[PDB]
Amino acid sequence: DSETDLEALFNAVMNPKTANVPQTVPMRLRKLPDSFFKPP
Amino acid sequence: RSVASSKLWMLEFSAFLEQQQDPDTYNKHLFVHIGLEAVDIRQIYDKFPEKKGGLKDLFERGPSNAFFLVKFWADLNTNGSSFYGVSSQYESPENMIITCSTKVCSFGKQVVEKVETEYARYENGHYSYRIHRSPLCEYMINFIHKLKHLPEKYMMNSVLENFTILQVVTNRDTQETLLCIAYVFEVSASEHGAQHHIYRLVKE
Ligand SMILES: CCCCCCCCCCCCCC(=O)O
Repeated sequence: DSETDLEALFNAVMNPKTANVPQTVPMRLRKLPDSFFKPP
Repeated sequence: RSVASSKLWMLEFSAFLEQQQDPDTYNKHLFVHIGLEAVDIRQIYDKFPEKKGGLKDLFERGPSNAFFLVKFWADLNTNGSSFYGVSSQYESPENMIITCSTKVCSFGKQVVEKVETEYARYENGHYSYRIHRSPLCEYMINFIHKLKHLPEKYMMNSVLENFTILQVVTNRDTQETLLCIAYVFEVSASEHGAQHHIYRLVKE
């Protein structure tokens, strides 16, 4: 089971071998407008 | 009037770090500032609180024209004498007592809620509401510090995938949703600094 706390959040990115947070669909792969990822 | 329902318009929103150099000298850095395409709300429900009072419940209850999604590109390029704050300004044709609830969310779970009550000031036939220099909570200050200490920009964006803010502004007496604003974040790379896109949240 995963943890959802602050250290775990940054740990998951810094030390991915010990990551234990929920898995999700990247925003870029969702049904969102093109402008969402292109800033003005 | 972008972030505006039938009853309330948010004219200004800014989160900032103010540093007191000396008694007469202050340096202010803006992290994000506001001063419309549609997004299917179902695409973002997972990033926000569920159950009664959560985003889906609020959206279903309406009005539909009160719901917005703001994508911020945040400017993190900044350095005892620090104040982290948020200021916002609103206008309404009505004199209401409003409550502004700000929820910081991580992997769709509420981590903290700030609740502020604001009363109206008459202004040229309409009414103004201002949340002036609301202190940024310790969690947010710590989050910014941790983000900045990450070695890579792609890492910051990775963390930000699962960090959101939900702002719900309510008529206190009636509990009508006046504005509900979902905030999503990336780091700014632009030379101009912080940027944003504002979207209308729709049912499909
Ligand atoms: C990527 C995070 C840095 C961008 C600055 C965060 C934006 C602040 C939004 C207002 C949230 C206020 C919540 C609180 O501390 O009470």
